[PDB]
Amino acid sequence: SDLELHPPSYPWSHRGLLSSLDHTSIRRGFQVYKQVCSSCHSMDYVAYRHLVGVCYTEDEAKALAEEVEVQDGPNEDGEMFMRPGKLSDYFPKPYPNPEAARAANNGALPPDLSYIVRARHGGEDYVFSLLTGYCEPPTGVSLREGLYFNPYFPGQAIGMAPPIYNEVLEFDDGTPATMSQVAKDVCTFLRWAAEPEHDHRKRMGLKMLLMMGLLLPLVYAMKRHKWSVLKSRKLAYRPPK
Amino acid sequence: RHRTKKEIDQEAAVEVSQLRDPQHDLERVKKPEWVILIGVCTHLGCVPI
Amino acid sequence: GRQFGHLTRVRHVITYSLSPFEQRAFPHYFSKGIPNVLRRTRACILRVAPPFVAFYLVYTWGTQEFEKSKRKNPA
Amino acid sequence: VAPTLTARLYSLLFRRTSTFALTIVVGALFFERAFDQGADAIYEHINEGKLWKHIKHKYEN
Amino acid sequence: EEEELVDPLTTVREQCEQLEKCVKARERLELCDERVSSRSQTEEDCTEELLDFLHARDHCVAHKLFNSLK
Amino acid sequence: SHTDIKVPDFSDYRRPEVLDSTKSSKESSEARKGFSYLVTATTTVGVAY
Amino acid sequence: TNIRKSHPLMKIVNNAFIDLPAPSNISSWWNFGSLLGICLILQILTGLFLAMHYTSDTTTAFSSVTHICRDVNYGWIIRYMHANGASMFFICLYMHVGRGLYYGSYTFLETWNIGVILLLTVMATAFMGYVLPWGQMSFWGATVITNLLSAIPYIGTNLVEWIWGGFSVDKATLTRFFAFHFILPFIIMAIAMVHLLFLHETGSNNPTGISSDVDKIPFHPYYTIKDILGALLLILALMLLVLFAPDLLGDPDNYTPANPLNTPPHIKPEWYFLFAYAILRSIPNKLGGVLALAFSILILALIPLLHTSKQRSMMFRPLSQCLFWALVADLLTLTWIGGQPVEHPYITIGQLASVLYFLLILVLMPTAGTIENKLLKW
Amino acid sequence: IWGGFSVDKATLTRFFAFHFILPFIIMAIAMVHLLFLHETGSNNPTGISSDVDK
Amino acid sequence: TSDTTTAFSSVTHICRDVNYGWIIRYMHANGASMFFICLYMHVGRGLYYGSYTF
Ligand code: HEM
Ligand code: HEM
Ligand code: HEM
Ligand SMILES: COC1=C(OC)C(=O)C(C/C=C(/C)CCC=C(C)C)=C(C)C1=O
Ligand SMILES: COC1=C(OC)C(=O)C(C/C=C(\C)CCC=C(C)C)=C(C)C1=O
Ligand code: FES
Repeated sequence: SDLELHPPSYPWSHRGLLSSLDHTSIRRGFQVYKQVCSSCHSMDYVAYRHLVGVCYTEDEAKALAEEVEVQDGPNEDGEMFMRPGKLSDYFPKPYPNPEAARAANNGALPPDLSYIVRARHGGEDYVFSLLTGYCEPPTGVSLREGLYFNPYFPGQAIGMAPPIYNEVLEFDDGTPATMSQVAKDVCTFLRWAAEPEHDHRKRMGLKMLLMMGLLLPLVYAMKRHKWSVLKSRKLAYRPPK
Repeated sequence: RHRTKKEIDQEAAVEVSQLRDPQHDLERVKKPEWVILIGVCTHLGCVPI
Repeated sequence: GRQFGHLTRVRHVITYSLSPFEQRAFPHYFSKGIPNVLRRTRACILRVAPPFVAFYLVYTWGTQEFEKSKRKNPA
Repeated sequence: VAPTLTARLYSLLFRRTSTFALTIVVGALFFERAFDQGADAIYEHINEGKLWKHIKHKYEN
Repeated sequence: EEEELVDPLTTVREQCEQLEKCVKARERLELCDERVSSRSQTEEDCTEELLDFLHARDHCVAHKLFNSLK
Repeated sequence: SHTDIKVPDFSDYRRPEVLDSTKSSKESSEARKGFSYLVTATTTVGVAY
Repeated sequence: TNIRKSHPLMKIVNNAFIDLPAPSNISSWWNFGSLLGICLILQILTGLFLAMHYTSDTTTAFSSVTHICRDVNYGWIIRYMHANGASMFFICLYMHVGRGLYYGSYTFLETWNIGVILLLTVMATAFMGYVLPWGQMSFWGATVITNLLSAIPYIGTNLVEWIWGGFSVDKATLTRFFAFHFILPFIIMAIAMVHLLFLHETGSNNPTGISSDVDKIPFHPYYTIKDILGALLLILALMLLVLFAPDLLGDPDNYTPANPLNTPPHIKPEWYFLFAYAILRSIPNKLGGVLALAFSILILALIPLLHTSKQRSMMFRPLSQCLFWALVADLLTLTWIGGQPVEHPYITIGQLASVLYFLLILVLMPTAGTIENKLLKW
Repeated sequence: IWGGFSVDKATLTRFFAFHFILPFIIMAIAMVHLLFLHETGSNNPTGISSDVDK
Repeated sequence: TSDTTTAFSSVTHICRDVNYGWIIRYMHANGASMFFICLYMHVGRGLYYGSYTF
């Protein structure tokens, strides 16, 4: 309450200026989103086709969309039926009205995930330190049995239960689902959903630095060459008498 | 807002003549344990926390 | 307005110039160059620097007082 | 093969503004490709996280 | 849960939590912890000493953590 | 008297290929324009990209 | 005759960028005029492409902004170039005004006064810009700001409600702000031309503050290329910002959609208004705060009347230099304070810095000029 | 110019933006129009020069 | 509003709800026609009178 603590500096694999994302790690993080987070977290801005260029393939991405039902457009009767799932749809699912989140979790909304990393202060670090760093209430501060404890939270009265060690998973090739590990991946994926352009931008940024490093001296030399006439000009004053 | 016994007494003990807008607490409420206000600040319209 | 040939009156001043294709764009660049920047720096530090450190100090102190204030021992 | 070098460039291509332009346009074309691939490969090396993984999932289509 | 999965967090946290800066902060934690237990009508509630301990620990956590994580 | 009008030494600024009063400038002219135009050509190529 | 010199259209170009007699000694600091020129066009161009997908409706405002960054090809750079260009526009704007102040350039009354109108206009422009994404900071920024006008006696309530288009910052208010944010930069441009029109009656000032008719050079090889080299430096700064740190100067909260019930603890402007913001809240008064907020900008119109020195520039005036740098240092303090809560230290330092700002410009700087004159026996 | 295979969402918004900026450009051109017009002044019904009676 | 969802509706919103929104809307619509009547007179005037020689 009016006192707070700031997150450390975790060495994410996408922390460096010219550093890509671990695309294998965005997968597992999507997996973490899919089962765990999804039941309460809306990711209104990401779609299935968005994953294609990133992690999975055309085929795989289709299939994952097919494991849900959407509520497609009306036909002849003015209906509202159900459809397998395209690639075209997004991930808006949890529940309709924001009030339903409140009715459920209790007067609290699991804030939409699509923009989280970019909306906190501290990026993935705030979220990682939150998820991983759950602890126990010290002296004299009682809660409200729905208000769990997290040091990395404004006021420290949070409405979210710690859902990171519930070891679910399909780390395909073979990756242990420890609290730490599921958290890196979930945040690595979150970075991506908040900033999908992330990699491509750093590729352009790399090129921007190389171009500039070539262009800057050259334009400078062009300009110095033209200013030469003036820099070495010599004056003399020769009055009468 | 539901006010406790302690808060009702504290507002009634406030030196009225030193206030920017002179008003007693009892002319701002009908029942002493209930204060109803608009969540809009008179300066620039923010919401008081 | 303005133009050239209508600016002002000038007498008895010669100006020797040399073509850009006959001279170097960066003559004593590091040689005469760096000494000049140091000299330009000397000339100006006492006028630019002080105001800024006064802020630098007011900034670090200001932050310390604020953060140290939200803590408390007795009473 | 050094004094006569920039001399030839000037003689054969920079004198006329015709060739001068033609050369930078012909020079913009090749350069684009060489810089693009050359910089992609530098972005490629410092990483190895994106589509190097492709070999797995796909092919099974 | 009961016994079976080796949390790298827990592993590296031990070595971390231990160390000098945190030993001292936890000392004040416990010091202040035991004060609040020893009374009734008090309110100096130990929220601060916990965060200081956590900070020192967590900085060391980050530095040494991710290395092992695969 | 206008015959006293010197022409200040520019050796301090002259490119190396033009340092000798003993020989032509025509020889190094091509290399000299070559070098300066290469700079602007490379630049436009850069900007084009 | 030529073609450049005689053709009605080319004349204008020739007289402004080719044969224009320019002082031979203007330095970087003189580049910010062309750089503002580039920033103005950059803001218009990326601004237009964004308008081709942006929706001015509260229902889809944020979504359309999101639609741009994920779906629209290269929509993201365009969006960040816009956002960061607005900041680049303020860094250049501030260099430019400061350059004018240090160097005495303000003695060109019309040019400078037009410049003040240009400052106000891009400020009014950028404020309306930031509201468009309809983020939490957009809405609460829009709220805190407009409501200031309610301090104007007898007319203030009706005035605020008139520009709101209701009793709050709602539907009517967003669409409204779109329209004005679209038309303002064009008007700015017409004014930038009048700015340049008045500037041409005298030509440029220079570092020494001494007339340069005695040594002018054509703008035609010298300043075309120096402006070029300089725009390249503006591109570097902008691109460094957008391709590596696009949110560095941005507020992570404007990423959460507007919520007229959720007041963030935060609540601060974009950095370019932080100094004025600090001056505003330093005053324990509704009217005075906004009266002094306004005065912290409109004071630039009083500057030429407070010139007191017999020399034009500051190049030869040491005492004045110190006072100038203390103004810039005081403006760092003001922005820093403006970006901080109104609790301990911060209140009294931001209160005293506000007094200093006005003591400096209004009393200290003039007094220094008189002293300096005296030391020189003038 | 459609922003798709039909006149859709992309196409309407697009058309708004261009319909907003075009009249300003028109104005700058109307000024250049008037600039060239000024080199001679106006013509008149007879098509004969009027310098003699302006 | 430039969105297909509310484009027509916003135009309707203007004529019923926005104070004096209707005249503004019709002045716009009819002004566009007035702009073409004037445009056509202007070009024709130029043609008849030889003004195009500028
Ligand atoms: C590992 C998957 C999850 C992640 C990454 C996640 C992440 C987050 C984040 C970043 C916040 C907001 C932090 C802030 O406001 O500063 C949040 C709030 C919340 N989440 Fe989760 N969450 C996940 C799964 C869940 C689940 C399964 C539930 C259902 C128990 C849940 C219910 C909540 C609630 C109620 C809040 C609001 C807390 C409050 O503001 O009072 N979340 N979550
Ligand atoms: C849209 C904003 C502005 C634009 C496009 C603009 C453009 C320019 C240009 C192109 C120059 C000539 C080159 C230079 O010295 O930089 C200039 C000089 C000047 N401007 Fe601005 N400027 C703008 C804002 C301002 C502001 C905010 C002021 C101060 C109120 C200002 C007052 C001046 C003055 C006094 C000069 C003459 C400086 C001198 O010659 O030493 N202008 N401006
Ligand atoms: C007439 C040319 C301009 C047009 C058409 C234009 C249009 C837009 C549009 C549609 C948005 C909302 C999309 C978005 O937020 O990215 C926006 C945001 C903004 N614009 Fe402009 N604008 C123009 C010139 C300016 C100018 C002159 C400035 C002042 C430097 C400016 C500063 C801003 C700012 C600060 C934002 C909000 C921050 C952000 O990018 O999210 N723009 N503009
Ligand atoms: C809510 O956050 C805030 C902003 O961001 C939206 C601002 O922009 C400003 C200052 C803005 C302006 C236009 C001051 C200039 C006034 C005049 C009369 C020139 C303040 C104070 C602020 O609190
Ligand atoms: C001699 O002093 C001057 C310069 O050297 C410091 C300039 O660089 C410029 C550059 C101005 C440009 C390119 C016009 C931009 C304006 C708009 C509206 C796009 C001008 C006018 C000038 O007088
Ligand atoms: S204190 Fe200014 S709006 Fe509340």
